[PDB]
Amino acid sequence: KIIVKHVTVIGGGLMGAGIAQVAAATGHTVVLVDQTEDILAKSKKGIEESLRKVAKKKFAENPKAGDEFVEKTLSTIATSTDAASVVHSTDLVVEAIVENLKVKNELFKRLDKFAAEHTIFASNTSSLQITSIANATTRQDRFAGLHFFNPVPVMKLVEVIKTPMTSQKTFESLVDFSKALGKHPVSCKDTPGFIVSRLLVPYLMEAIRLYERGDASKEDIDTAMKLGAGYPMGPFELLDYVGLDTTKFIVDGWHEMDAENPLHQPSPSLNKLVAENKFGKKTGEGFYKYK
Amino acid sequence: KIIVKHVTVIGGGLMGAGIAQVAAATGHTVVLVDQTEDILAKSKKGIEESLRKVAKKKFAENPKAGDEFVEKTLSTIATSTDAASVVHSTDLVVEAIVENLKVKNELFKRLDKFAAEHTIFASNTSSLQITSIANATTRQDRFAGLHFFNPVPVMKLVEVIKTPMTSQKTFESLVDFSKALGKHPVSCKDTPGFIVSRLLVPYLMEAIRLYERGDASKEDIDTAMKLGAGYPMGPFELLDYVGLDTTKFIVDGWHEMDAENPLHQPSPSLNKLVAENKFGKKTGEGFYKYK
Ligand SMILES: CC(=O)CC(=O)SCCNC(=O)CCNC(=O)[C@H](O)C(C)(C)COP(=O)(O)OP(=O)(O)OC[C@H]1O[C@@H](n2cnc3c(N)ncnc32)[C@H](O)[C@@H]1OP(=O)(O)O
Ligand SMILES: CC(=O)CC(=O)SCCNC(=O)CCNC(=O)[C@H](O)C(C)(C)COP(=O)(O)OP(=O)(O)OC[C@H]1O[C@@H](n2cnc3c(N)ncnc32)[C@H](O)[C@@H]1OP(=O)(O)O
Ligand SMILES: NC(=O)c1ccc[n+]([C@@H]2O[C@H](COP(=O)([O-])OP(=O)(O)OC[C@H]3O[C@@H](n4cnc5c(N)ncnc54)[C@H](O)[C@@H]3O)[C@@H](O)[C@H]2O)c1
Ligand SMILES: NC(=O)c1ccc[n+]([C@@H]2O[C@H](COP(=O)([O-])OP(=O)(O)OC[C@H]3O[C@@H](n4cnc5c(N)ncnc54)[C@H](O)[C@@H]3O)[C@@H](O)[C@H]2O)c1
Repeated sequence: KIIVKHVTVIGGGLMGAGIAQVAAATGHTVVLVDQTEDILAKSKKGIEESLRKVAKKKFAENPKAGDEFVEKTLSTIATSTDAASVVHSTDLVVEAIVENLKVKNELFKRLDKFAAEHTIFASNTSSLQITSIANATTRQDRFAGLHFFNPVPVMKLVEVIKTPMTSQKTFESLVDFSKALGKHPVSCKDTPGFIVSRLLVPYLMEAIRLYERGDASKEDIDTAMKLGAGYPMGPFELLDYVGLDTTKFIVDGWHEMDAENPLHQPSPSLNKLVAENKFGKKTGEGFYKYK
Repeated sequence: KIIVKHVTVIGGGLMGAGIAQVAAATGHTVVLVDQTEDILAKSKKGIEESLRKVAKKKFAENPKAGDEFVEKTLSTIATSTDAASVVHSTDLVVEAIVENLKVKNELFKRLDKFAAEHTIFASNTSSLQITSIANATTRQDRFAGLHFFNPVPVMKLVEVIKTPMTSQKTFESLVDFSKALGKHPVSCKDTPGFIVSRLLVPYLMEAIRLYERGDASKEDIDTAMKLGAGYPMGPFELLDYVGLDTTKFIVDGWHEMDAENPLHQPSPSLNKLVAENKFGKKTGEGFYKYK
């Protein structure tokens, strides 16, 4: 029954940075890891811009206590370009790297041999089998799924995924952590896409196909879903927000797992934007352009 | 270009009642039609109850203004059990009856006989091809789709659908009418489900399949979609809200136009609830139980 205090987050992208932010904002020590020192600097800078907003809401009439919160949270976030030299002693490792099974497995097979025994390994994957990633180590009882939602500082949901090997103890800890993070945990079975993604991704593709079919423009499709279904964002806005590259990897993943399923049929327009390095908000341009 | 002023709304259910309510609230002469006098009585009663919730808000600080808004609106709504007696002097007929092609054409074939020459016909259908419905008359140039969203008094979207035969003059009148209702009209191609239904319904079916499979529960699936995607309602809360009968009808229609399509595969759980007459909130029970 380990209490999570020291957290290691691998990947300082859209999800990783946010996870680190929230983890730090709620009094946990965090070590954010990524490829280069430039990347980290960018992630850390992003986490700050995100904290300024969270600032106006918790400390509006208090500018002094405003900076305090921001400085302290950034301070509780250490950075490193070497995972192995950080996970030697950590309470939990939350992986948030490229959506690719092979790459994730290699990373965990490696860290498994460095991290202390009590350490717990968690994948924030959107569409992969926790069991498949977990069986890349010899710590499956301490391996599980811990899925966050973009933007991590806003979305309250966290899907805690147990594999048939995950221990109750591992589970409970991750549950407590989720609540310590001020999030709402929901235990899910280890099925592709879990809940939210299994239902949101297929829907996002369809909206693309409706566009590819020639029946409507992206703008009207977005307007329609927001004013008609009350959705926060149109399906194309959301795609761009989440990242076209990430969406593609998810879909290509499910496609291999079952090519006959017409619901995993990859999109030409999506693949073309990715091949042109237009991943949405990330690169400054996806279906839409951003300044 | 006719200026829609008098509107005959056929169907005093979830949509019709709302369509007549909004039209009334916006200074349009309305006639609400339904099968029996009792049914119309409950409808009118519902619109009144709905009008006050709106009063309590939109006029919270002015009771008189609220009272007058309620009375004045209910006052513009007349009831008749036979639309054929009313259409000869109406500007627009917005049909909002059971989702059934046969039964919709029947109604329109009849009305086409009694309606004034300038009268525009509009179906609020969610899944059927307007061209089909329109071909039961010889008024195709004055026939079109005007799709609203539940609940009508809140949702701002209105899909205005032209068939290849709809006249520009007819289209503009509907757009002007949509705007007069305080809505945001979106011109859509006459294709199954237009925009929103075409994207939303298949998703709702997937949420159902996720459940029948045993992967998760309805409650967690709803929590998951709300907290993770920001949706106003979980899929099951929404199915019950919309009506399981209507939903089932929507899917069966599509399932027959493309039996193999996995998107429109019928649901055992949904069919069984419909058969047991549990259509959702309107019947006091659907996937969930209400008061
Ligand atoms: C295939 C097809 O069939 C096509 C379709 O139409 S698909 C269905 C489309 N509609 C949707 O997807 C529904 C999604 N849900 C929603 O957007 C929202 O939950 C909602 C519009 C129903 C409102 O929910 P809500 O915000 O929680 O309101 P609720 O808490 O229910 O009621 C309180 C407020 O809502 C309003 N309200 C809710 N239902 C209302 C109604 N029937 N009439 C008038 N007002 C209503 C009140 O005026 C009230 O005002 P305040 O905010 O100032 O307090
Ligand atoms: C791929 C997978 O496997 C799983 C995934 O994650 S799927 C994607 C999951 N996420 C969603 O579905 C995205 C849907 N979109 C949303 O829910 C909403 O658009 C949203 C939460 C981003 C808010 O957007 P919005 O409605 O346009 O409002 P916005 O003005 O942008 O923000 C609203 C509030 O949140 C804050 N905010 C938004 N983004 C923020 C961030 N990155 N950090 C901290 N605060 C933020 C704002 O300061 C604002 O606060 P106030 O209202 O008090 O002033
Ligand atoms: N985009 C979303 O909204 C969203 C939400 C939930 C989960 N996910 C999932 O979370 C993961 C994170 O996606 P993301 O949006 O943050 O993508 P991202 O591209 O923004 O972030 C990934 C980060 O991984 C880093 N990285 C790659 N290989 C690495 C390695 N070996 N060691 C350290 N860092 C490495 C990259 O430099 C990058 O900064 C994916 O598996 C995705 O399916 C995405
Ligand atoms: N349920 C929704 O939320 C929703 C949203 C948008 C559009 N729609 C579409 O709008 C239509 C309206 O559905 P609804 O939710 O109001 O259903 P409903 O079951 O609540 O209302 C239907 C009404 O039609 C009446 N009716 C049935 N046959 C009739 C006939 N021959 N002549 C006159 N009246 C008749 C019934 O007495 C009832 O009051 C359907 O075509 C549906 O596809 C439904």
